[PDB]
Parts: sequence; C-alpha cells; structure tokens
Amino acid sequence: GYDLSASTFSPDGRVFQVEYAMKAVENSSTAIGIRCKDGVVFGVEKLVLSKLYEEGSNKRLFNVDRHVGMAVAGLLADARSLADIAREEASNFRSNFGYNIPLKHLADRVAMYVHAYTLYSAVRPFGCSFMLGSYSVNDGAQLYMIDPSGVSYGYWGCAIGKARQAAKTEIEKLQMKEMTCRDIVKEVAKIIYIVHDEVKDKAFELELSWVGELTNGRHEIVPKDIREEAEKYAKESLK
Amino acid sequence: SRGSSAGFDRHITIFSPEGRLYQVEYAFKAINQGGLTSVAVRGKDCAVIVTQKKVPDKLLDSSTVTHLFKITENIGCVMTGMTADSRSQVQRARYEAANWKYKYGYEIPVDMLCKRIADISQVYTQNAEMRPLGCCMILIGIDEEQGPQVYKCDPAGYYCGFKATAAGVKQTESTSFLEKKVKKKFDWTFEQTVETAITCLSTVLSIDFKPSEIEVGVVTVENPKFRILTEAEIDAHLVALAER
Amino acid sequence: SIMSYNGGAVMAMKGKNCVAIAADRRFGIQAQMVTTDFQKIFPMGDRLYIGLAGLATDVQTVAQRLKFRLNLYELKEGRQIKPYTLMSMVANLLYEKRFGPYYTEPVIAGLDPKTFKPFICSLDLIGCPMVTDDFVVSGTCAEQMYGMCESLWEPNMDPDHLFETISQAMLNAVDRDAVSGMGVIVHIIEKDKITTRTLKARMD
Amino acid sequence: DRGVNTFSPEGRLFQVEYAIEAIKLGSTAIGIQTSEGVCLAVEKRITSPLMEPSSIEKIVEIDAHIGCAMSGLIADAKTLIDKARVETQNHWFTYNETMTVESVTQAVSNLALQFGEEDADPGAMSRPFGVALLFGGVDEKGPQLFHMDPSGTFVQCDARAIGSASEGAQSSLQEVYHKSMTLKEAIKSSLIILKQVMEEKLNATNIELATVQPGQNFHMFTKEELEEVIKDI
Amino acid sequence: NQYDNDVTVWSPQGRIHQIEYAMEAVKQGSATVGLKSKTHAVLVALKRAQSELAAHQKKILHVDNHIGISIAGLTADARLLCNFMRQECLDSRFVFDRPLPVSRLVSLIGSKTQIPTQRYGRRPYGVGLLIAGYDDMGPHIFQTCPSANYFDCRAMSIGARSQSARTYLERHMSEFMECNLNELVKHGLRALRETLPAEQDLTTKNVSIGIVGKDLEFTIYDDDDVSPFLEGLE
Amino acid sequence: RGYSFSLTTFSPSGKLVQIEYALAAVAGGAPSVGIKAANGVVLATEKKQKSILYDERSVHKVEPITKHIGLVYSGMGPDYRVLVHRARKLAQQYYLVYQEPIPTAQLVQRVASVMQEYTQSGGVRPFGVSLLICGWNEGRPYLFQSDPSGAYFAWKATAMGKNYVNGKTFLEKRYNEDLELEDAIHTAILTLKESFEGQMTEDNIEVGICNEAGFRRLTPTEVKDYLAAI
Amino acid sequence: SYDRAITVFSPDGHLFQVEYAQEAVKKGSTAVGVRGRDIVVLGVEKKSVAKLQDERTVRKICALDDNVCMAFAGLTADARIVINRARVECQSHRLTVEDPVTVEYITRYIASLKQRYTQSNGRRPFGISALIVGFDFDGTPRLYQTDPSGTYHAWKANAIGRGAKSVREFLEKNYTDEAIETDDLTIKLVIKALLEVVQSGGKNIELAVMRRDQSLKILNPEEIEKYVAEIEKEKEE
Amino acid sequence: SRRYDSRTTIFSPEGRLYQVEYAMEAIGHAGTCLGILANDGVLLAAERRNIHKLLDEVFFSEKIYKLNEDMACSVAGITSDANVLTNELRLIAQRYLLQYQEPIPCEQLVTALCDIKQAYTQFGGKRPFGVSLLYIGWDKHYGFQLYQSDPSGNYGGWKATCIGNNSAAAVSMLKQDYKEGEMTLKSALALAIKVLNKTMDVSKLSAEKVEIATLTRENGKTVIRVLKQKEVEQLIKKHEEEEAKAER
Ligand SMILES: [K+]
Ligand SMILES: [Mg+2]
Ligand SMILES: [Mg+2]
Repeated sequence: GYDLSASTFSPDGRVFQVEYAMKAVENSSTAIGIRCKDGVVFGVEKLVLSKLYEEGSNKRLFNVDRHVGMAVAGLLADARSLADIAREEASNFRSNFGYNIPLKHLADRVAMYVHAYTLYSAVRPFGCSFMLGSYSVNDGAQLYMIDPSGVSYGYWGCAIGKARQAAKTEIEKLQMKEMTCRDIVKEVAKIIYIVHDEVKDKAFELELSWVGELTNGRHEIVPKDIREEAEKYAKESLK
Repeated sequence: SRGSSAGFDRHITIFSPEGRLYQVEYAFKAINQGGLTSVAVRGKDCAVIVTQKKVPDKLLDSSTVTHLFKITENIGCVMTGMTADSRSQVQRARYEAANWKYKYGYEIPVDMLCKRIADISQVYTQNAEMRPLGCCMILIGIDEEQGPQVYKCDPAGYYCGFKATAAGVKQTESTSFLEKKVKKKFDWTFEQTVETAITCLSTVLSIDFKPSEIEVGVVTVENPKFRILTEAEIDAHLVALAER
Repeated sequence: SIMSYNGGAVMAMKGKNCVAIAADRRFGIQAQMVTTDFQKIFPMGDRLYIGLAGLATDVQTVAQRLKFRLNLYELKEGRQIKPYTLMSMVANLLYEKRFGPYYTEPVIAGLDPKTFKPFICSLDLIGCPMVTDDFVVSGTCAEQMYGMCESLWEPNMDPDHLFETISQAMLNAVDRDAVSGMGVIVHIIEKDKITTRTLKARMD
Repeated sequence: DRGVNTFSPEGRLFQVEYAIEAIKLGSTAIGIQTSEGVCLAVEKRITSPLMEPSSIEKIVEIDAHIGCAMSGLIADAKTLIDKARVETQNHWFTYNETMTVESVTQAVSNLALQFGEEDADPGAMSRPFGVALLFGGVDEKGPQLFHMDPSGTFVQCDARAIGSASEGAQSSLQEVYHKSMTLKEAIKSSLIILKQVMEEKLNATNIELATVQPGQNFHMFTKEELEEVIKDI
Repeated sequence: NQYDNDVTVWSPQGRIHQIEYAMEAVKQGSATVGLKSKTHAVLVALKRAQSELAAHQKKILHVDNHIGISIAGLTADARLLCNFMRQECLDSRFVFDRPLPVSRLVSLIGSKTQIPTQRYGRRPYGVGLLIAGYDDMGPHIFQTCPSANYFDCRAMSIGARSQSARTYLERHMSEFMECNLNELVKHGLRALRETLPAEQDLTTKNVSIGIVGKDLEFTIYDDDDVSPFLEGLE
Repeated sequence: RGYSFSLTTFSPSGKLVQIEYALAAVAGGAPSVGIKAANGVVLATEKKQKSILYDERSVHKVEPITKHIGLVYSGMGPDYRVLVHRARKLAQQYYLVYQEPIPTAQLVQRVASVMQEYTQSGGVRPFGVSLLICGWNEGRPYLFQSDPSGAYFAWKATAMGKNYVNGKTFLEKRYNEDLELEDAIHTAILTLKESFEGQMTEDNIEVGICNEAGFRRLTPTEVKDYLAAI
Repeated sequence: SYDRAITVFSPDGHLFQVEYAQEAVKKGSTAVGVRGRDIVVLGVEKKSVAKLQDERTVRKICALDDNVCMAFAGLTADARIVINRARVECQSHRLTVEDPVTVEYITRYIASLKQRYTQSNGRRPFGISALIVGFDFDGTPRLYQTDPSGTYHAWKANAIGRGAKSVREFLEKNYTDEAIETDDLTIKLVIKALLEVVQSGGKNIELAVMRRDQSLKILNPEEIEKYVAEIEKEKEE
Repeated sequence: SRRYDSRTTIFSPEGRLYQVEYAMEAIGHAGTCLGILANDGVLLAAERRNIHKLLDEVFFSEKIYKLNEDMACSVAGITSDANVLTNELRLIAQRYLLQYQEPIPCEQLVTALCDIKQAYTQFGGKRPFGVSLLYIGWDKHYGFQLYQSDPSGNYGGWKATCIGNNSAAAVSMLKQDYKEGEMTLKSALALAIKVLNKTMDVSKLSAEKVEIATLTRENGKTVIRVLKQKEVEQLIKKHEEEEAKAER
C-alpha cells in the first residue's frame, strides 16, 4: 500500500499523504481573502457546532505580526501551530535584520517549514491551508496562500475550504483592484452568505479582519458595528 | 526479472532484483505531474532558459507565478516539477553558492553548483527515510574559460552539461527537435539562441505563444548577470519570428 | 623547567652506510638519582631506532603510543616502515597535543629497510621535524653536545670511527651537565648487524 | 504490527490493557484498612518443596510506616519498589517528615505510562509494568490502603484483592468488611479468604502477612506468629 | 485499518484515526460539567467507584489560585497535563509576579498537546479537560481535547452521557450570567444529575465541586463539604 | 531521526540479496576495462552517449584520485561520485600523517571498507557500483577491483558491466605478462569494441593511463589517434 | 541508536520474547545445583563430547568471585556477557563496601540485569538461566536460580536446561538430611541426578564444589569416575 | 519505521536467532578452512577462491591474516565482513599490549572479538557479521593454541577443526587420523593435504588452489610463515606417493 508515508511516491509520482491532508482542508468551512486598492480583507464561515460555545471562540483569523494577518482552514490545532511558527519567524526577522518582515519573505519561510513535513515517514503533513495578508505604503497590499504541500502564491482573491470554487466564481465578479477595504468587507460577507449551505449545516458566525491604509498597516478585527452592517447587507442581498 | 519486485523495493530506495530503484523512477513521473515543459539552449554568446507560464486563474497575482530563479547574480535557474520541492532545491542552491563564495573567495562555477545539488539528491536515493525531490533543475551561467553553460541535474543525482536540453512533459519531443536542429549547424552550435528555444517549445506544445504565456531568462558573455525578459522584450522575439 | 626535571641526553650521528644513536642512563628526579639503567632508546624496526629525552613519563608514553601506531601500520601495510615515514608518524602524534604537549624531543636514527641509506632526524616537542646529514642532539646538555659534535664530526665515517666519535661527544658533553650521565649506551646500526655498547663513564 | 503507544478504537492503550491481563496471572494478594492499622496478605504459590519459601518476597517494606504487596510479573515490580523507597527517603531528606501513603502511591504511579519508542532516552522503558500494587501504611490521615495498576490509576480502598482470584476474593471482602472492624478481625478475614481461593492447602510457609499500625512500624509476621492466627482458621 | 494505528497516517478521508480513538477515552470517563456567571466559574464532577469499598476517583484538580480543572479520560495523562499547567502558572508568577491569564494557559496546552499528533511513534494525550478560571477578563470555562483543539465556553459537559447535561445547559444558559453562586452550582448539579440512570441520585460520595471567582480562590468541595450544595435541590 | 536497522540481511540460504541486487545494477552498467601492462595501467570505459546534445567534456567517468591513482566504475554514476569524493579524502588523510602518497592497495582497502559499511549500517542500501582502481607505487603498476560487498581483488586484466563475461574471455585470449602500455591501450579499446554497437569516436569513450609519471586521462586528440588503427 | 520495543505484551499478558528466551534455556545442557550443610555443588551435562575439543575452553561452571560461582543453561554467548557483568559488579561492590557480595546480592544484580533487557528499547532478553552458589560471611550456604524474565529464587537443590523437569522430580524425592549429611553424598546426589538424563554415562558430567571458605575446586575425570563407580556398584544390592 | 525493520536481533518462537543461523549457511558455502595443532606448532590450511587465470597476486595470502607477533587467523564467509573483524582484532591486540606491555593471550583476543559479535545478535537491529574464524597462536600461558569462533560470538579451542565447505566431512577425517599428543608439524601438514584432497571434490588438487601457513617457535620468538608454492607442490606429491603405497 503506497499512501501510508510522505517518504513514498506512488507509481504515478504522487505523494498521497499530502493529498490526504489537502482533503482535511477541503472538508473545512470556507475562508476567503481579497486584496484591493488599499489593503486586504479576510472573512471566515465559522460553523456553529454548539450553542454552548462563546461567540468569538475558535478564531480562525490570527495576528502573526502587527502588520500581518493569517486566515486558516483545515485541522485547527495544526493551523494554530503554524501561526506560532509564523509568529516566531516574524519575531526573529525583526531581531536579526531590524525591521518588519516583508510579507512575501514570511510566506516563503513558513511555506518551506510546511514543505519539510512532506518528505519523511517521521512526521505527517500539516492538515491546513492558510492565507497571509498585509499592507504598507512601500509594498502595497499583499495576499499569499500556502497549502499542505508547501506551495505559496500571491493573490488578488482567494478561497480555501469546502466551498472554494463557488467562492472563487463570486470573487471574480469584483473589480477589486479599484475598490477599498470599507467596500470589500460588505462583499466578503456577501460571498460567505452565498456559498454557505444553510440546508446542510445550520447556523454560522461570520468572522472578519482587515489590514490596510485605514488601520495604518496594522492587522485588526473588523469592528462589531461594521461586521453587523456587512451581515445585514449580505443577508438582504441574498433576498 | 523484467519488472520483478521483492520486499519493500517499491516503497523505499532499496534495489529491486533487476538492480533498479523504483522510488527514483517514480520521482521522474512526479516531475510531469506539474504539466509543464522547459527548454534551454547555449550558443557562443549566450545561454537562455524558456518555460511555460500557465496562469489559469484570473485571481492569481501573475507576478508571483514563476519557475525562473536567481541563484547568484550570475547564475540563473529554471525548475520543472513539484513546486514546493523545487523551491526547496532553489534555497539549497542559493545556500551552497553563497557558502562557496565565503569559503573560497570566488563565484561557484555552474558545473560545480549543479554537481553539488546532484550529490545532495544522490543521498535521497541511498537513504531510506526520505523520498527524492520530484523536480529537475536547469542552471545557466557564463564560465570565464568555457563560455556560456547549461547544466541539468535530476532526482537520480545524474547531472550533465548541454548544448541544449529540456525538462518536463515534452522533454523527449524537445530533445528530438533540438537534435535535428544541431546536426544542420556547422561546428555543432546554435546561434539564434532565444528564437530556437521558443520555437522548440512552441512546436512540441503546438501553441504559438502570447508574451504572457512564457518566461525567458538569459546570461550573455557581454552581460553575465542573469536577466529575466519583460513581456515587451518577449513580444519582440515573438513578432520577429512571425515575420518570415 | 619541565624538561630539566629528569635530565638526560640523546644524540644520533651519520656515517658512510651506518648510523649511531646514544643516550645517557640516569633516571633522576631533580638532584636525586633513582636509577642508572633507564632506557631512552627504543627499536622501531630492525635498523631503525628512536631516542627520547625529556620528562621520563612522556618518554615512556610516547615510545609506547608510537609502537602501537607502528605495529598497526606494519600489519596493515606490506612492510617495514621507512625512516622518513616514522618521522612523519611521530610529528603527527606530537602535534595532536599541540596545546598540551608531551615533554619530549625525539631523535630518530636508522637505515632505509630496502636501500640501507642512512637517516637521522630530530623533532621538537610539538612535532616540527628536522633532517640533517651529520648529527642531531636533544636534552639538557644540548649546548655541550653541539660543541662536541661540531668539532669532532667528519663525513663518511666507518663504523669504528663513528663509534669513537659519538662516544666522545656524549661522554665529554654529559660531564659538563649535572643532571645527565651516570652511564652512556651506544647503538651502531649497520646493514648486517646492530652493535650495542655501554661505555666506561663517570658516575657522579 | 503496531507501536506500543497505539490507541484501540475503544480508547485504551493496547499495551496497558494487555499488561492488566498479566495481573490475572499473578498470585492473590489482599489488603484491608481498619482504624487500628492495615494488613497485607499474599499467597506465595510454591511450585516445589525444594524452593525456599522465605525467598519469595511479595510483601516489602517501603519505609517504617509503609508496606507494599504485589501481584503479577514480579520481576517488573523491582524498579517500582525502589522508586517508592528512594522517593520516601528524598522526602525525609528535604522536608524532615514522613511522606503520606497517597504521595508515595502517586509518585510511583507517574511512572506507569512512561514507556515509548522514539521520544525517550537511549534507555527508557519499552513497555508498561505487568504488576499491580497495594500500598498499605499509616500517616497523619491515619491507616491507609491504596491500589495501583499498570494504567497509572491509583485509589484509596477500604479493602482490596489483586491477582488470579481477585473476583472471588473481592466479593468475600464486601461480605465481611465494615468500618468499625478490628485489625485482628481483618487479619483473620483475609487468611480465611486466601484459604478459600488458594489452589494449595494454606499453612504457615506458603503465605505472608504484614501489618502497619498507628503505634507500630511495618511488621512482617514470623512463622510462629502466622501459626497462632492459622489455628482458628 | 492500515490507516488506524499511527498518528502520522492521514486516512483517504482527511482523518487521523488515532486522534479519534483518543477522543473515545474521554467519552467513556464519568461526566463533568463546567459553567460560569458574571462573577464565578464552577466545575461539578461525578466520581465513579470501582467497588463499594473503593474511594471514588478524584476528578477535580487545583492548578493555581485562580485556575482549576476537571478531567475525563486517562488519569495518568490528566496528571501529566495538570503538572505542565501548574508549572506554566508558577513560571508566570515567578517572572511577572502576576497570574497567568487563563486564555494564555489554554494556548500553551494547545501547542503542547498538538506536538505528539504529528510525530511518528508518539500518541495524542487521551484526556479532555474542563478548565475554570478567573482573571482580568472575568470568569472562564475552557475545554481541551485530544486533538489539541480547545474551546471557550459559556458552559460545557464531557464524558459518558454528557449530551443530557449539554441539553440542560443550553436550555438554561441565558440565566447563568446573572446568577448568584448558590444558583449557579445548583444549575451545574442539575445538569450533572441528567447524566444519571433514573435509579441513581447525586450524593456526598459521588459529587465533587470546584469554584473560583472574584472573591474566591480555586476551592475543591468533596464529601461532607458538598452537603450544603445538595440540600435545596427543592 | 534516521532508520537504525540494517536494510541488507541474510536470506534463509545465506545470501545477502541487496548486495546481489547491487551486482545486478553493476552488470547492467556501461562496459569498463582495466589492463595492467609491464610499464603501466590502462582504464577504459564506454560513454553511453545518447543525444549529440550532451557536452561530452562536461563530466567524466575516469577520475584522478591522487597524482598517481585513478578510477573508473560500472554501475550507477551518482553512487560512484560519492566514492570518488571519499577516496580523495582518504588519500589526503593518509598524506597528512605519512607525507607519502597513499599506496594503491592501502587506498583500495580504505575505499572497500566504506563500501562494506553500506551493507550493514542503518537505513541505507549498498552502492550499486564496482570500481576499477589503477596506480603506480614501488616502481610497479597495480590494478584492483572493489565490488558492492566491499570485497576487493587484484587483476592483471578484467572487464565489468554489460557483456563482461565475454570481455574477460576476450582478454584471457589476448593479454600477456610482458605487454607494453601503448599495446595495452590498443587491446583495451578493442575489448570495448567487442560490446559497443554504434561506431566509436573519441567523444564516446574515455581512457585513463597510469605510469611512473602519474595518472591522467587521455585527451580526445590522443584517443582519436589510437582509434585511427581501429 | 535503535529505539525499537522488542519485548512487548501480547493479548493475554504474555511477553513472547521472554517466553522464547526460555525456550532457548530448555535446549541448553542440563545443569544441577545442591545446597549441602557445609558444601555447595554444581554439575552440568557433556554437552556433545567431541575428542578434538579442548575441554578447558568450554566449561559451563564459572567463578564470579572467591566465594560465589555459577552455572548456566542456554545461549553460551549470552552467558559469557552476563558472567563478566557480574564479575565487574563483585569488584564494584567490594570497592564501595569492603565486604564480598552476598550470594543474594549478586543474584539480585544478575536478575535485575536480565529484567532490564526485557523492558528496554533495542535489546532482546538474555537466553539463559543461572544457578548461583556460595557462602555468606556468616558461613550460611546458598543456592539461587535466575531466569530470562529476571525472576529469581533460593533453592535447596534445583536443575535447569533440557530435562530439568525429570531431574527436579528426582531431587524432590531424593534430597533429605541423609543425602546431605556428608560431602561425598552431596556430590553423589548431583551425579545420580545427572546420570539420569546424561546420554552416555559418564564421561560427560563436568563437576565442581565449594567448601566453606576454601574456594572453588573443579574435579578432574580421574576424581569423577571414582564417585561414578562408587555409586554404580551401590545401586545393585 | 516499524514496517521496514526486518528485526535482526529478536528470538524466533523456538528460542532461535534466525540471522545467526542464516549467516552460518553463508559460511558453509565459503572456501574450506582447517586448523591443526601439533606438539611443535600450528597450521592453517585454506581453499583459495581467488583462482581465475587473470588475477594478479599482490598480497602474501588471500585469507591468512597476521594479528600480532604471536598470532594469525583465517576466515570463512563474507570477505568484506572478515576485513572489518581482522582489523578490529589487530586493534584489540595493540590495546592490550599498550596497557600491559606484553602480548595478548590468544584466548583473550578471541573472547574480546566474540563479545563484539555477540552484541550484534542482541542489540542494535543490524545484521550479524557473516564470518567464522580459525585462530592460531602461541602464548606463555597455554603454549600453542587453535580456536574457532562463529557469528553467534561463540568460540571454542580445538586440537584440529574445520569451517567452510564440506566441514562435517573434514571433521570426520580428522577425528580418525589425529593423534592426541603425538602430532608434529610435518605430520599435521600431511594430514591437512589429505583432508583438503578429500574435501575439494570439484576437482583435482593443486598448489595454485590452497594456502598453508605455519606458526612455530624459534629462539624464544614466534615465527609465522606462508608456505611458498614449491613447498605446497612437494607436499602434494608426497601425499600422492603415499596413496600409491595404500594397497601393498
Ligand atoms: K530514499
Ligand atoms: Mg653529568
Ligand atoms: Mg653527583
């Protein structure tokens, strides 16, 4: 049996353990990122598995540096561990080189860590995909996505999780290059409400964060009142 | 014998009864999973790498989709195969070159860098606990005595220098095209090196490219720094090919 | 000084198709003689000897560790070690302790095991080798030895004349050194035989 | 074939469940806690008249105030016992006081799941311990009996049996035990029960008994003192 | 099958059977309940006794003055994890002279228990916790799992037949934030009582209670000390 | 953390199959030839030169170890490169201690011992190569083979890789004790022609020679000259 | 280094490696011990004879210290390792205590060595049992036995190796105050026990004795066949 | 990784060590090798497997190794494994000489190596060494000696013995012709050629095909010599002349 170890190729040159980890991401609820003129916005479909949980709990949006947000899908303990790696990488960068780590470089570094877990019988691949977003005057808005294989690319728009494709097709309708973060939040909320399967899994919380000119390059949760208006816009647009 | 198997000879890098390493052979199949082909040619004056640039998704930042990599200022590289494996091999190459320079006080030769990467890959063919990298590396640079250089190494730890070569899905077809084109040429060398490379790629895929569907990297005797052509520079070569 | 704690002297000398090596016989601790038959010259071969002066414990340790290494060499290789090759082996063993050296400064005398060409050398305590075509000296009366050897040694000496020369160089040298002497031993090494003599010598 | 730290579908470690099955191969031991002290009694299980019965030690002194009875794979018990001994002396060294029975049992029980085969030192435990233990002693909480098994679970017990005939012996203990019972009654009761459950006829050489009491240190019964209690039974 | 023995082997469904099996260890422990108000966090546990003459297993453990835990699953893993928690709390008071915030301690658990889920020949922790605490952000109830995942809770129950407790807690949770302490523990006990076979009742031998809050350091009530709480389930 | 168990073990019949299977890799390798003349040694090998696109001079199979010792192989090239590197390093380690060039037999022993390690040590397979090692010391030429087990043998002449059995009987009926080096180069090339297929150029065979002056590869223009008679 | 668990529990609570080590012991040459009054004796089977063997080089009775010796049954390579570890330990003890080891001390040391190799990564158990004999400083004679599991016990007399079961049955019926009143009868008791299983009597019983203080006598084949004929003519009567 | 570990150092259900047994099969196929003890010396006699016409003949023997001044050995099994072990023997012998300034006694050298072999069967998950060795020597404790060790790390001392191809048969012939306490080196040599003549049944016996080494004492010094071919031929002839007398 050829699918038991990341140190074994199948006879067609696949590494099935990495594909199986990808499957864990594709079973997760959907997260999206959108880059626009003046920043990056994140949204997550947060499925509510019990009414006993606090509204807030199981965050899937993290600060990995003051200027960098992380949005995750898949196995959450793996994702949280990856957020700690990312944090350590940004922290060490600042200590050694003296300035905020460039998003692209952070993405490349964390991606190579993810990649190292796809070569060996000794460890398994991470069961998570994640997006990283930032903004600065010099570098502009940046949005990267890393998968369990360790491949990293930059995006205008991105979706991960089970309604990935449905989300992409809605994201393609936006002229995001020309829009602002304050506009894009409403659309992120809208797209999450479209791809949510309200018949199969019942109740959900929307989680929103952003980083842009309007936060002075700091990654921050979207304020309560703005989220609620974006929800209201999304709900009524569904109609 | 002929496809025979005993024990774990299809799961780890131990010998089969013919003396084969199935896991290495499967690493070569992994190169093709990416769906791309790359070509590289050398002339007296320059060396060039051309590869397919496939951006299906309108939502990718296409500036970040590349298989061309600077190793040092003077050494360029094209990667074919599994992407994250490739990145890892690029990092290692950069690390080896920087290291060489620090210890010995001169730039690593292209042949030595290729050999070093091939020697590292060989280790994964002999030690059971890790798989080979499912990728192939082609390196270009100017050597002070020998002129422009193209080198390639693979997941078996073989490496070689070339007059021209290729990697990926259409490697054999590209090899054939390049062979028939060199036999014609007196002193067995190419001249119009960028055009040959693109034309090889265009034929074996049957595409006729837009400037945004390929990437091109060059080193020249007069300008040895590795350079990546812009869309416009690429377009000029595409337009110049069309007009005969 | 550490090198004078036990005292002692060795030298080697070249002749036509022959070599000599000689040593004092005292083992003492500062002023006190303990013994008068202490060995300082060791065979490393049929026609190859090493003499060590210095701290007596290290004379013994170096000779023993060297013999270990030599015995393995000869089992593994075809053959008997060449003089030049024993010098390099010793150099290597001494320089391994560059930062906490053995307190011994050897001389080597022999004939090539195939050609029978005469060889002599000495090494400092961290293994700097020094080959000469005449003589080498090592020990607490090196200045005395140099004076005797520079004045007596001549080229191409037959075994009898070499014996008289090395003997007179040792005797008269050590008689000007308080912590060397109490006897002298001399080996003359030829193609076909080793001749070993103790000399009539002062015992004060 | 699978690793020593593999969970079963029911959420148990295979190796620990299998180690517990090895306890059922051991000789029966019994402990009873009374307000006047605790007693420990154990079937020796003599396999030849040529064997010296006194060289089968299955009750051991931990400290002056604590004894331990064992059942299962007896060779596995040696590291555990030595650990209890070292730990009580360390505690005395550091705090100048006797360690509680509960604390000793805890310390020993924290070794139970410390086995594995890729985390640990060049020589750590490769499998769990095939042994169950009764720690019986007296501390400032009064007389006390605790039971420990290879899972690292430990608990206080008013009376307990372990080994081959523990179901059986445990039922008989529920019938006779009461909180006001005297130590001498508890000693008789446990000799009566070992008598029922033992395959060989009980006598003064093929069992051991020990006590610990508020007034008095750990005490192994002599042949002569055993014979006295055996008369009524 | 070939996929269920190693924590490093993903199944073709994107699952890790070893982690799921470790979760079964917690489903089979006896039930415990956690709940909070504006001012207090409470834990309530059912203790199981192997026989009539055995003590009744400890389920509630002190971590620091402001944190306690209730356990379900392998006790040896519970103690190991509890000792890690204690150490992190000591370290934080040693370094900063102030209590470790509860959410930070929980993160440390997540990070620590995730590690063996990704290394060959290691195993998950077979224990689930309910964690009660009080810090500058008020009372907390967290839940931790063998998957290394954790949850911030208004209230929670884990262990055998804990679904009944969860259903009771949902039914009454809108009352919890405004409850006085006596009311809140009563709620916890009623939830726990729903886990019991109709024959059996809560007693002083089977109930253990843990309480922390604004006025009060983490305090465990066992045996005679639980009686005041059981009187007035009327 | 590494696989600490052996990957080569004894079968019921007392065979170490992973070593045999290494030998089978060697048997499917490109032909190699070694001849000991009276006054020197020749090593020669076929360059499996597919495509005219290969730069023939870019990598070599016949390699210098020291001024006086050289190597060729049959089998897996990348495995060979490991051994070239180790051999070179062993030669220098010896030279630093003894200040004398390593005797060929001493070099072979040390290299064979490394080959043995890979038949027993944890988590590795044996090398899929046999080496032929030529040298000159004590005023006399040496030719050795070292196989995947780490066993070594001294030869007057031999062949390895594809068609070696025939190569060996061709040499049996052609070598003598009093043979010169220039004649030995001729007969080495002839032995390769016996299993070639394709027409020989100076660019698809590689020849190395060893004598009193030292070890070197023949240049393309030298090999051409020996091929003008073939 | 090799971190594999080799000895693991099976369903039902067996340690199979340990059981298989015990199978090694049961194919070993028979070895017998008896604790006398003022003497202790050990004797052991053939094994296969062989005229061309140097007898000295393959003895199975071995001094550990002046006042403690042992015999073994099972894998002889394993035995030699255990024996030298015990010899090291006897000197280690004497160092840190200035008394010789008690026989129980060194027995307990050997057994805990053997137990460790059933519970440590990368190692199989020792394929041997040992009978260990000697005297304590107070003159009490001692016979102990250890097996691969690390269990140990004291015996009045005992056998191990192939056909231990029938030799133990013989000793059970034949060990009495009469059979150990003197040294000669004690020695004879061991020889009758062996001659029962020993295929071509005899010939092939190596034998050895330890008297209070006097240190280890082994017997020569001239001093053996004296006892053999002195018992063989008695069983006719 | 558990899946791939062939588990070389565990027991089988009958208390057996399979890898040890299997290594013993490898040895049974290797070149025959005998040793014979006499009153004035000891010999090794071995079949050569390096016999192809084009081999170069560079060392003084093929399978006879000098260990120190007073000792030598021969081997049967995997040659490369034998090179590791003979190298280690030399090292052990020099360590003992360093420490004590006298030669290692023969039995102590054998025992030291055997403990290494034993270790390979009990821990580390490696394959054992596929070698059996015959050791000849002299020491001041027991004089002339002959020892045999095998892959289990077991050994014994012998008056005469055989390992390798047709062992059983060779030990049968030695049991009958060997005179305990009355052999000379001259008679043991004749016996060795007699036994090699029987046990090389593929085919007719020759000097190019065997190696003999003798170990004697002369002038308080041990002498170890590999017989030149002229002596081996002369011995073969004497055995052939003796078989002509075999009837009348
Ligand atoms: K591999
Ligand atoms: Mg003087
Ligand atoms: Mg004086």
